[PDB]
Amino acid sequence: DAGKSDLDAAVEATIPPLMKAKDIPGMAVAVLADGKAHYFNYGVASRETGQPVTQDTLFELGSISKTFTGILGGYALAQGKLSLADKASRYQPELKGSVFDRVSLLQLATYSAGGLPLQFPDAVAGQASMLAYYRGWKPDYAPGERRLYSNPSIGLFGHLAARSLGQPFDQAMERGLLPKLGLSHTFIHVPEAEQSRYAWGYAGVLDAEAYGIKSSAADLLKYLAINMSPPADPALQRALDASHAAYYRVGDMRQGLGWEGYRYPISLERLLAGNSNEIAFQPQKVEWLNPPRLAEGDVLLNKTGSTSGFGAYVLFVPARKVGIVMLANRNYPNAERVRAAYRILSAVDPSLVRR
Ligand SMILES: [Cl-]
Repeated sequence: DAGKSDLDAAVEATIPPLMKAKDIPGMAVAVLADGKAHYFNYGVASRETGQPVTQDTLFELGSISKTFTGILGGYALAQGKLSLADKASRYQPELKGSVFDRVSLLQLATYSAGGLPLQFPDAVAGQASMLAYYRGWKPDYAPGERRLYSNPSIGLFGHLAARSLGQPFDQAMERGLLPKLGLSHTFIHVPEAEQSRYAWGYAGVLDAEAYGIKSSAADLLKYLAINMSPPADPALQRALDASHAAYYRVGDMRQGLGWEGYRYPISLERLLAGNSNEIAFQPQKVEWLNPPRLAEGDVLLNKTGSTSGFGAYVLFVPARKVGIVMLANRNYPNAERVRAAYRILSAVDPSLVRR
């Protein structure tokens, strides 16, 4: 009962002040701890209608979509349909003859192919211009030398993973992986029957792979629970493990497939640094791990996600069986997401305040 009281106080001390400071219209917060889900809902899904936020309200997840894409790539790996060390052009003949004869799937997944940019140039408006862009791309760095956070990079990874499974990505995701995970309120395209619970935001080549998932706080908390306590299917267990593994380090940050991890307990300063614009928008030197590490020691895994009108954050700590979901319909600074989540996590885990 002491832990639940602490959790309640931490949410009350963090979320209302954040929403007031940043004029956030609505937030759904969900915390998993001690085997119980706790939901904290604030404000409105729409300023125009006054519809209240609930744990079933759908929000845009932005780049948290990249963690789903990483698990899909892990699933193709688990089924022997791809290998992370394979060259990208092996999975798309139209890429043969380009630099992607020399870039690995692992490099695409981890934004380290050689300087693929944050977003596609506007010259890319569909499949044919997308292929022409990749075929004509000239790297700024040798493969594996620098991390530059990139939608074209992990987007191509997800596209090729879907090809290895014999399906368009949207089909492999919405009609393959999400049903296998049991997520019935997680979507690339929000169906007509759920539009009434779809929040409004306040301020698309490979968009599904890179930023297109929508979900509720309840479904995303179930997703975190699945990431910590995997379902029975062995291919899914291996897919989840592959997405969580550490392939390289950037300082304290451990790059997975979509997921980003930290040895735990971790200080707030290091978690802020790892989620900073500096690390996102500048090329970073990395230290590759051989082999990749699925850590025995404690790890915290997280991901920020944003769109024009939405701001989301998730984190979980498998050893503690704690997950935190924060979904908002305004794109407010990532550092404030991390700070709030850290205060909530500190109230649930005494090993953290003790530092
Ligand atoms: Cl949609």
